[PDB]
Amino acid sequence: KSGFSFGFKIPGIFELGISSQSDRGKHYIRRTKRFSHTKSVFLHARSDL
Amino acid sequence: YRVLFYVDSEKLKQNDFNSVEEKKCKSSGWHFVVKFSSHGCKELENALK
Ligand SMILES: *[C@@H]1O[C@H](CO)[C@@H](O[C@@H]2O[C@H](CO)[C@@H](O[C@@H]3O[C@H](CO)[C@@H](O)[C@H](O)[C@@H]3O)[C@H](O)[C@H]2NC(C)=O)[C@H](O)[C@H]1NC(C)=O
Repeated sequence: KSGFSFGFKIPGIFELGISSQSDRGKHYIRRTKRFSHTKSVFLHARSDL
Repeated sequence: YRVLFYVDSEKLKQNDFNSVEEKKCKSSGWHFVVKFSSHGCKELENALK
């Protein structure tokens, strides 16, 4: 934010005035989420009778 | 009558958590010959899991 004002007067008256206002706002958000789960097996039952 | 058993159980669990937060605020004001105003704000947030 920025602001400037100026005032100067001299009677011979005379009047002069400055008034300024500046406002700026920025917001940024980001999210990345990952979830992975893996399972893999076997069961090789072999029987000889 | 022979038997032959084998069990090999394994369990692993790992968890990591990290959080970062940063905030900055600045303001300046000067009034004499001319009025002046300045404002500054900064915010940062970071989290990892
Ligand atoms: C940054 O971190 C915050 C804080 O951990 C995260 O906020 C979380 O947002 C979820 C979204 O709904 C909230 O609900 C939760 O949802 C999950 C499914 O994703 C569910 O399993 C939970 O039971 C719950 O309902 C959660 O409550 C909230 N955390 C807290 C502590 O309130 C945010 O999501 C993170 N940023 C990103 C981009 O993920």
